[PDB]
Amino acid sequence: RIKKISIEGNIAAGKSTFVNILKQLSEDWEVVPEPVARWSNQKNGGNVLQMMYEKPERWSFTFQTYACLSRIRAQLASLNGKLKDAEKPVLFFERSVYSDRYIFASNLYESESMNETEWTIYQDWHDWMNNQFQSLELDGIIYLQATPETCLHRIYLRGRNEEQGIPLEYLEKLHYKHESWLLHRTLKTNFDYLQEVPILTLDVNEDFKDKYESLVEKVKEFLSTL
Amino acid sequence: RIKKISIEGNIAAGKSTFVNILKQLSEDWEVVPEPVARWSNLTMSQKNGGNVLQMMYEKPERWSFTFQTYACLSRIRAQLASLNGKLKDAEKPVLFFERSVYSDRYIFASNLYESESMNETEWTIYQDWHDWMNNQFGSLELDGIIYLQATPETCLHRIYLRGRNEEQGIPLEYLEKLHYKHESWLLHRTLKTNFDYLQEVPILTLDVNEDFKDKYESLVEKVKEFLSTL
Ligand SMILES: O=c1ccn([C@@H]2O[C@H](COP(=O)(O)OP(=O)(O)O)[C@@H](O)[C@H]2O)c(=O)[nH]1
Ligand SMILES: O=c1ccn([C@@H]2O[C@H](COP(=O)(O)OP(=O)(O)O)[C@@H](O)[C@H]2O)c(=O)[nH]1
Ligand SMILES: Nc1nc2c(ncn2COCCO)c(=O)[nH]1
Ligand SMILES: Nc1nc2c(ncn2COCCO)c(=O)[nH]1
Repeated sequence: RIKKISIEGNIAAGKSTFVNILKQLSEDWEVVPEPVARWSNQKNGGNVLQMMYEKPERWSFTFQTYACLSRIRAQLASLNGKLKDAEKPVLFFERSVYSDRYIFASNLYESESMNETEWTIYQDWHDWMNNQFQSLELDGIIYLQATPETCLHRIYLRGRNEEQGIPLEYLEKLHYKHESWLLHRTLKTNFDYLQEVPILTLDVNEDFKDKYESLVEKVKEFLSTL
Repeated sequence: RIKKISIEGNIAAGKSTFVNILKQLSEDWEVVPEPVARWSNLTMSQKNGGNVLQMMYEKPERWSFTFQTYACLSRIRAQLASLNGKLKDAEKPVLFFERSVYSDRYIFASNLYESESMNETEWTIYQDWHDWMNNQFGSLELDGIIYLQATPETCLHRIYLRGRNEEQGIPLEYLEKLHYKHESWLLHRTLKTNFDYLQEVPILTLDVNEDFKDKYESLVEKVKEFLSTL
């Protein structure tokens, strides 16, 4: 019954900003915040992130596993309780277990922070988790598209250190992974329904926090197409 | 309708012998062997288990979390497939599980945490991964437990007897630790778990010290005695 739409975007692209604004506009509009963000600054979540920063080749499996499990737990609790009640309920997933795997876990394998066996076991469990703990299927995706330069700027326009603004080439790689997944629909996934799911792309390069009506108009009619 | 019964015991107790004896006796009895015994000797599962088995023997404080999480998932999958994917049919259906999600957690994992092969974060993560899942999925709760009790010396003797290498045995001291953990769970019942039907689950304890390959009738009789009380 409850509508489910994940917000996607590269690091610091403006998802939390967008999702916090989106939730304020309707009592029908509810959100599930991303577990990774806020693990920075429960105890298990602080630890893995720091070690993962300190040494990605040791903790990427452990981290990627606990993050996807945290997201699933979170997304069930606001589904099996929160808002509805509501007349036309929509639940905005701040990121998803698809970008958990096909963006972040995948990048870590590709910079050799997980070896082949970590990454196959991860990819196996992923299926088994999504298949057992089913009704998480998205009806739409909203992609907040931005240039890697904008995100580089926005990481700086936030709070750098502790997190820091990493390489621009690291942002380009996640950019091209986001573009290849959401803009071009070429990434092949085990979850067949994804090819048959609507995507709203949003050029978020221009600043929006005090001027976002045009973005919400696009979101409201995208919602109407569902 | 299916009875779910675990076969537990120290390493080289003869769990795998015993379960392979019980499967030959009754049409209503079936076996779910150790996913982890098929990783000693083409299905990425075996490719992955094969690889995480050796890495673990080569570096336990690097690999304990990954091995333990993988073993438990594989066992959960094997229990789910055997169960609602078998013979029923059957008059008095019984499924023996060779070990359980519970030896995985309170024998092996806990032992690895006590030995610094997992840090606090890992052990805590493992535990809420195990807590969450065996409540979400797990049908696999048990109608009973059978306790095959041997001494660590019989166990080390039998480790030697089996095959060794990539499975191996070595320390008599380690077997002693595991042997002690099984008593607290299954014989004194002082080991309190995160599962409260388990403080109260019926437990059959079979002394398997003396070889039972050619003399198993009295043990099988007790099992039968035990099942028809469940
Ligand atoms: O239109 C925008 C969107 C974001 N930001 C800033 O960029 C930083 C990162 O944005 P956010 O946390 O929302 O990014 P996320 O990682 O959640 O996508 C924050 O300081 C925002 O204030 C901005 O100045 N204008
Ligand atoms: O009554 C017995 C039971 C066990 N074995 C041998 O003990 C070894 C270890 O047994 P198993 O692998 O079944 O022990 P498990 O790990 O399954 O408890 C094997 O080589 C068995 O053939 C034996 O000689 N006599
Ligand atoms: N959303 C998300 N972020 C991750 C993951 N792994 C590492 N990060 C880094 O998060 C900080 C930037 O979003 C993951 O699996 N999901
Ligand atoms: N059956 C089983 N064997 C394990 C496990 N972990 C390691 N091994 C292999 O045995 C050596 C440690 O006792 C486990 O969780 N289950």
